[PDB]
Amino acid sequence: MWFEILPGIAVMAACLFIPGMATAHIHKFTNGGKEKRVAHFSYQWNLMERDRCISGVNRYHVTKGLENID
Amino acid sequence: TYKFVNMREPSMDMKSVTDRAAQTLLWTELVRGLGMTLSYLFREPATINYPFEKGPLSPRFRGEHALRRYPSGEERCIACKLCEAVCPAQAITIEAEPRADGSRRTTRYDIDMTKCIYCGFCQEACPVDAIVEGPNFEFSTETHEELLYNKEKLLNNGDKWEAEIAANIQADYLYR
Amino acid sequence: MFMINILSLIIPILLAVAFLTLVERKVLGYMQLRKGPNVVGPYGLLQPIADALKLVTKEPLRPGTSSISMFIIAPILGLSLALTMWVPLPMPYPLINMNLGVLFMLAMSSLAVYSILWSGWASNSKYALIGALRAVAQTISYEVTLAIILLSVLLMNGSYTLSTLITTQEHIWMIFTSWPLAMMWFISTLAETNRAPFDLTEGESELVSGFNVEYAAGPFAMFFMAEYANIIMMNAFTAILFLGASHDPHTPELYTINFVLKTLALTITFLWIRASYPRFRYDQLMHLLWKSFLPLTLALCMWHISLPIMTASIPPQS
Amino acid sequence: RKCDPHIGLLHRGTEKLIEYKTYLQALPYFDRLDYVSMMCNEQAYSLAVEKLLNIQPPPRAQWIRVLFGEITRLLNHIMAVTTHALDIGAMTPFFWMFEEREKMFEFYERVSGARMHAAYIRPGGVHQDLPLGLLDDIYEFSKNFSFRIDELEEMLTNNRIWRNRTVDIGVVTAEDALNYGFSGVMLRGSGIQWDLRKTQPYDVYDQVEFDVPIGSRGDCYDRYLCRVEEMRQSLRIISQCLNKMPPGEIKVDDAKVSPPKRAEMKTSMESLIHHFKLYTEGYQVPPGATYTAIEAPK
Amino acid sequence: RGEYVVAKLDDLVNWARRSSLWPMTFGLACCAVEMMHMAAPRYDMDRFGVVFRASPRQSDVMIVAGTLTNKMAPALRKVYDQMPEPRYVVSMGSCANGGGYYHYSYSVVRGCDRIVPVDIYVPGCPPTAEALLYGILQLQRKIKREKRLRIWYRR
Amino acid sequence: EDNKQFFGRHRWVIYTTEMNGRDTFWDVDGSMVPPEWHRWLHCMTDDPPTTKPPTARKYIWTNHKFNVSGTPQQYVPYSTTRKKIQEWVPPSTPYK
Amino acid sequence: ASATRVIQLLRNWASGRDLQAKLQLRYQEISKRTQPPPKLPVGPSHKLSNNYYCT
Ligand SMILES: COC1=C(OC)C(=O)C(C/C=C(\C)CC/C=C(\C)CC/C=C(/C)CC/C=C(/C)CC/C=C(\C)CC/C=C(\C)CC/C=C(\C)CC/C=C(\C)CC/C=C(\C)CCC=C(C)C)=C(C)C1=O
Ligand code: SF4
Ligand code: SF4
Ligand code: SF4
Repeated sequence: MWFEILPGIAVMAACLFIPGMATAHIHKFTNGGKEKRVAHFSYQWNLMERDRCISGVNRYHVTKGLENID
Repeated sequence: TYKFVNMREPSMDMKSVTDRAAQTLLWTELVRGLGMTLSYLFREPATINYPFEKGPLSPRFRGEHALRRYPSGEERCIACKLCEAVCPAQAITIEAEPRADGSRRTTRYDIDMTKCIYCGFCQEACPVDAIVEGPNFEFSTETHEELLYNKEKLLNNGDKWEAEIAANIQADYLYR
Repeated sequence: MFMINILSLIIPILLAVAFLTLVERKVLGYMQLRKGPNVVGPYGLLQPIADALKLVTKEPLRPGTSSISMFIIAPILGLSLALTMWVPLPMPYPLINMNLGVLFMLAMSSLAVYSILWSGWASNSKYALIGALRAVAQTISYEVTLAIILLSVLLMNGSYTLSTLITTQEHIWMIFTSWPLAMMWFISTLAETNRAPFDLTEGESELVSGFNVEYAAGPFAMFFMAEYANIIMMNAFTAILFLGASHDPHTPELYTINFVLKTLALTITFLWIRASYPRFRYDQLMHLLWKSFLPLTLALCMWHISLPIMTASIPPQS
Repeated sequence: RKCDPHIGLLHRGTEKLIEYKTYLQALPYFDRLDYVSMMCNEQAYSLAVEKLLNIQPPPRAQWIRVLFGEITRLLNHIMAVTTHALDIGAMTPFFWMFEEREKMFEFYERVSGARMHAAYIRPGGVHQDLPLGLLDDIYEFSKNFSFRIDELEEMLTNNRIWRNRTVDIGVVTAEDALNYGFSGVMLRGSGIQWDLRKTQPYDVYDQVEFDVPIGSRGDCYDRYLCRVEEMRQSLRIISQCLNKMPPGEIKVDDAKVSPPKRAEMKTSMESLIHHFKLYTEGYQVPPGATYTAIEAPK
Repeated sequence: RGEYVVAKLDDLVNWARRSSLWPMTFGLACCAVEMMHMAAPRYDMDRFGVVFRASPRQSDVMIVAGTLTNKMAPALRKVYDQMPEPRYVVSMGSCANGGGYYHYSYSVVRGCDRIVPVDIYVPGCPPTAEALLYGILQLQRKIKREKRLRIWYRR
Repeated sequence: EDNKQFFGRHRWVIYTTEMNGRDTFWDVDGSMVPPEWHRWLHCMTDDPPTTKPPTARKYIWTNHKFNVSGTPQQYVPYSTTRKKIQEWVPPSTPYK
Repeated sequence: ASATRVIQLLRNWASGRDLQAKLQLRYQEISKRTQPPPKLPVGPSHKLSNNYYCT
């Protein structure tokens, strides 16, 4: 009956779920938890580049709060 | 008595034209077609699980041929050649000869199952119900020669499907 | 961590089309009261693998009148174009955050038709050239409506970035503001991918072939997997563009689950219409777009240029 | 510009092979001419042989003929429309109504023995009487067939794609159809009110009431509608045949034309001799020429 | 072991072959009507993996359904020679097997065998749609007992 | 059998794992049905052989054989009649 | 293998008619396949007298 159709969907739905989960988790994993910063314009990229220089370890996502200055 | 199948003229009032226009833009008969395909999706499929669920037949079914024998054991065919004479495709070849004991039967009774049309005329013509078409229809083979049955293979069929052919003619002899 | 990301997209994509061929027959059969494949594995869960493995072990052969080079590259064109097109799709966070993602998918999708006639022309067959010439004017005429429909809808976006659709239809589904354009968008997607109110590209009834004329195990598999992948996306693109979903920035899995469900529902509808309508004749499918879709297309365009201005609802460019 | 239909790709020598066989032996050939009109084909040949023999079948045999003749008209019409939908492109109504065709195939097998080539209708009546309880199944199947017809026609009759694929296509005139030798639906589909079931009634077709669906435009769409309406009209003819089936024998009570009953063939001298001669030589028919015709489902 | 490895590999290929047969319909005569009933939902040929596919370049088995007339005999050979050839031929009905009813005609070849090699023979006139399903099932068994790799390993 | 199922699936057979020295665990055949049960299974009658066994006679086989095509047990057609012309036997005597 | 009422309402509404009344599958209304033996009648000429073939 029609419920026999569902296994056809399930093995596809899980397969289609992987790219959404993999990309979301890889970005978080490769950027220290926070989402990958998006730079649609040069001003966003300028913040990112200044983040890379400021962090010292040349990592844009590695962020320094108030404790960097004193 | 005749009926005009397509002589419907649509109305020109403001209501009817809008419905046709609504049908045109907002595809409705297409949705009605879609809506009914959904109805058949939820229904009960009619597929039968072959070969676990074989199809329904009738006692009159015509399949693989077989020569039957009397309850005593002696064959029913007395070589009258009625089946050979009435075979529309001439698939029957018969050769007879006086047997050692007297009453004589065929020495060659070959049925060409690749020339047979399975019309059943042989089983009607037979005055002793010797040649019959059994219920089997699953005797497909890999080689053409295996189809060309002779007396021995047909007699084997009679000794194999007898438990079924006996019941079929038992249920159908009164109709004939 | 990018090769892992790419291979976390290519393998799920090819497996999605892989079992879409099973949910095709198992849905097509049930809609025509059949049962579909349920022999190879439980409920047919292994039939496409049996299909695929055969289609990479049965003798391939180039036609005697073929053009070898163009005959071979056309499957390359079809498959690579289909895969590369999924790239900017914004499943929570898109794999490649293109600034002009919409224009990108339009450009490459307009390229997936070079495969169909390069295959047709190189095959040097009468049915091949007919099917090739049927398809090209089919797609490009359906492409004019494809471009304008996208533009009219995206005028409320303020940009061509695919990620912004998540923000645009945050509270209200986009279809509730552009449903007239949604209908022709769905029809055009049925037409660019050559499903079967306009499957004349294959034209099996009148042209026996045309998607893959003499194409064999390998190349036939490509030209199939290159168009069934387009089936899944062109509904994923429809899902992302019209039927938005809630996206919590902390738990993207809810959006991916919702996004997948909309693609699955849309894909079923692609299979659903496929077994509920006859075949459009060539002049009809061209007449439908050049004479009925386009006049409504331009009119609703002019509406959507003016609409934000009259209501003072110009979306933010950024 | 021109359509030259090269035929002869299946020119089996039927007309020459018939000469070498007897009249009974030539019966299965007509089942194998039109793969779908089985009893209708045998009915035409049976009428021709009976007309030469100046012999009529018993009333029960005639009613079974028209009953299975109309069932056959359902069979051809079911495939004619569905394969027309297949070639057009609509593949779904193919499978629904070919489930019913299997249901009618059971009736063919339950009466004659074979599912397609019944070899049932024979000169002088029919081979043997209906198996007990067949009429009930015929009534059960016909009860729901009205719905199944509505299932077919609802998805195509009003379907914009379907009409555009058939409306104003293959239009023929009235006199053009008459001169070209067109018959059956093609005259009916283009205004010509002609149907052998009413103008020249054969068997007991003068007792059943039905309506012939005359078409108006004459294009593909009108004829397809005529086919569907002819499908519905056969149900009334089926209904009348089921409700008015008379008692009696199923073959002409004359051993020199129809074979005697098996009970008598094993009991009496004359039956055995007639059975022997009828199945070896056959029934000699008076020297003459005839041209019978029936409203075949095509 | 090398023989064991070739044994499993052969089974994998043979499973992929028998589980996907795509007939190229040569519908000729009343034998074709019964075959379509096999495609009808009563028997559902599709459910066995076997689904009808045109374009003999994309088909595996021929199902000769009907009489083979001498006029079209070149067509049968040509469409047989164009199949990517892991390929098999199924003959349906007495006419296709050896001529059947028209065995003695002037324009019917006495069997489709004289034009093409023939795998499993399906007898009948017509063979019921269930009988053909048994025939296709027999071909699947025949494909199962193919030792192509074992022979290659022992060449 | 299950009468609630629609006519066609109300009866079914689960084939045996082994018959006549041929494993059929994954190799079930449609001809593996004995004739007595073949009648009931095909809906040709409603009387299972347990309730109504067919009449027993000597010539009826005691072991059903499936399709023996392919296996080295096939049926090879051959002439069932003797010779017709008797060749003259030459005399072995050295003559003269 | 008669389905749940939820499907029946959906199945009926999607088609637009009561499908449970007339169904495409024969459940039990069919005639039993084991019918009592019949008694066929005889033809009009089955007479012991005044039935000469010349007439
Ligand atoms: C008219 O209308 C019509 C249609 O519709 C409108 C139709 O639909 C159809 C179609 C017909 C039907 C649906 C009917 C039924 C028919 C079928 C179902 C046919 C089935 C066909 C198939 C092709 C089967 C598909 C099924 C499956 C299961 C496919 C499964 C897929 C696979 C096995 C492959 C999956 C992918 C894999 C394994 C990828 C692996 C990748 C890797 C390992 C990585 C590769 C990459 C790298 C390593 C990158 C790194 C390398 C580098 C950098 C190299 C660098 C090199 C240098 C030199 C520099 C027809 C005919 C039609 O008529
Ligand atoms: S059923 Fe076959 S063997 Fe018997 S008479 Fe007809 S053609 Fe000849
Ligand atoms: S009809 Fe019967 S008895 Fe006469 S030859 Fe044929 S098998 Fe023998
Ligand atoms: S064998 Fe019989 S059914 Fe098949 S094509 Fe020949 S005459 Fe027709």
